[PDB]
Amino acid sequence: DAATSFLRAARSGNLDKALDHLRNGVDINTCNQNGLNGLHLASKEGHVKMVVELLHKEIILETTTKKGNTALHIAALAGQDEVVRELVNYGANVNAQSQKGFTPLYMAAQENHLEVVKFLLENGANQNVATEDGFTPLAVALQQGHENVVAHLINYGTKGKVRLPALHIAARNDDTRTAAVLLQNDPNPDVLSKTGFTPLHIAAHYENLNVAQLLLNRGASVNFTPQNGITPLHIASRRGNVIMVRLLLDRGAQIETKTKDELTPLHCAARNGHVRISEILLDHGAPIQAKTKNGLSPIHMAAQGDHLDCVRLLLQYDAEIDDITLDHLTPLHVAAHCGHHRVAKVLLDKGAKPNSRALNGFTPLHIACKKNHVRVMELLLKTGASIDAVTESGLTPLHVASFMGHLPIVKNLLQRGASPNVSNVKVETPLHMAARAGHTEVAKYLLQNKA
Amino acid sequence: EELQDDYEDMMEENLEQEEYEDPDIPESQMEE
Repeated sequence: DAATSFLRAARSGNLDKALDHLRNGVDINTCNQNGLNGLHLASKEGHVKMVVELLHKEIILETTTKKGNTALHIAALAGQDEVVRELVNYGANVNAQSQKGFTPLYMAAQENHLEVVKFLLENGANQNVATEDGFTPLAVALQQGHENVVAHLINYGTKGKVRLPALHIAARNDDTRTAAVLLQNDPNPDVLSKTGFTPLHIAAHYENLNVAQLLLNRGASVNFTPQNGITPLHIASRRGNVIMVRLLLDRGAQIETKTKDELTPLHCAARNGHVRISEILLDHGAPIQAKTKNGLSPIHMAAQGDHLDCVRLLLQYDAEIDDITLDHLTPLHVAAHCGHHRVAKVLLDKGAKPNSRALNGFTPLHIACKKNHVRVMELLLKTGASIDAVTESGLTPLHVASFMGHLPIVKNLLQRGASPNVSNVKVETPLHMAARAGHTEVAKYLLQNKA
Repeated sequence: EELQDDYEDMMEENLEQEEYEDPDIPESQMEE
C-alpha cells in the first residue's frame, strides 16, 4: 500500500505525497510489477522536479526495468528533453544498452525526438552501437522516415562529446547537490575535460567555494598540473579570487609552480594587478624574483598593466627595481613603452635608474620619444634623464621623435635645449629623418630652430 | 543562452589560456 501509493505519486507528479512517503520509511528503490521504480515513472511523465528530488535521496540511477531500460532509456523514448538533460547532468550512462540492445540514442532517433538526439550526440552517445538486429539509430531513422534525425546524425558523424563532463558543469554552477550525487556515483573528482582541466580548475575560475571544498574533501588534486602547467592556484590568482587563493593555499597549493611559459601564481596576480592576492602569495613565500621564459619578473608584469598599487606593493617587498628581461628591459623601460607615467613616477621616485640601456642602447627616454608618450618624457627629464643620450646607432631622442613625427615631443625637446644638429653613425640629422618620413610640421619646427 | 558555457569550446574561451602565457617582448625595430 505504502510503496504502491509512493509509485502512484511518482507517476502523477505529486511530489509532496512522495516526499511524505519517503519520510515515513518507504524504500526509494521499490518498483512496480514491470520493474519501474519512482525514477522511471517520473522520467516517463516529464516530472523534472520529482526526478531531481529522487536523485537527491540516493535512488540508484542505473536501475533497469524488466526490459532492461534505464531511466535515460525511458526519458529518451518518451521524448522528455528536460528530464534527459537532468538525468545526464547527474551522471546517467548515455551509452547504456537494454536487453534487446537499444540505446537512449536509438530510442530518441526512432521516435523523431530531434532535441534529445542532438543532446545525446553532444554528450558522447556512440551512434555505431547496434541492436541484436544489427540496426543503428541512423538505420531506424531512415526506416521510419525521420529526415531531420537522419540529417543530424549524418552531419554530426563522429564529433564526439562536445559538452563538458557533468562534474565540470556542476562545478561551474556551484551546485553541490549534483556534485555530491556525481561523486557518489563516480568517485573521481579529477575527471578531465578535453582541454585537460579538472573541476577544481573551473571552481577556482568562478570562485565557487562550496563545490571547491566538496571536491577537495573527496580527494581532488589541489596541485593538479595539466600539460600547460596551469594549476588551480594560477587560475585563482589570475582571476582575483582572494578567498579561493586562501582556500587552495590552506589545502596545500604549491607557491612556486610554473606554467609552460614559466609563470608563477605571483606573475598571474601581478599581471592583473591583484594587490591583496600578491601580498598573500608573498607572505606564503612566493619568489618575488622569479622569471618567465623572457626574463620578466612580477614587477615587469605589474608595470606593463599600469597596476600602480601592485608596483608599490612589490617594491615594498624588496623587488629589484632595475631587474632586466632577456631584452635588457627594466620596469622603467616597460613603463615608458606602455606610456604609464604613474608607474614610471613611482619607479623613479623609488630609485630606478633613468638612463638604463636596452639591448640596442635604448634609454627609457628614447622609448618615450618613440611612442609619443609626452608625460613619461617630462617625468624622465625632470628626474635627470640624459637628453642627448645616444644608442648603439647614435640615435638621440630628437632623432627618434623627428623620425616618428611626434610634434609635441619634438617641440618639447627643442624647448628644453636639445641640439638638432646631432648625427647618427651615418651622417644623418633629425631634419634628415623628418624629411625622409615626410613629416612637414616636424621638419618646419626643426628649421625654425638651428637645424 | 544561459547554457553555452556547458560546452568545451565555450569553456576553453572562458578560461583564457592565452592569459597564462608570456605573449611577447616587442621592440619595434626602427631600422628596415
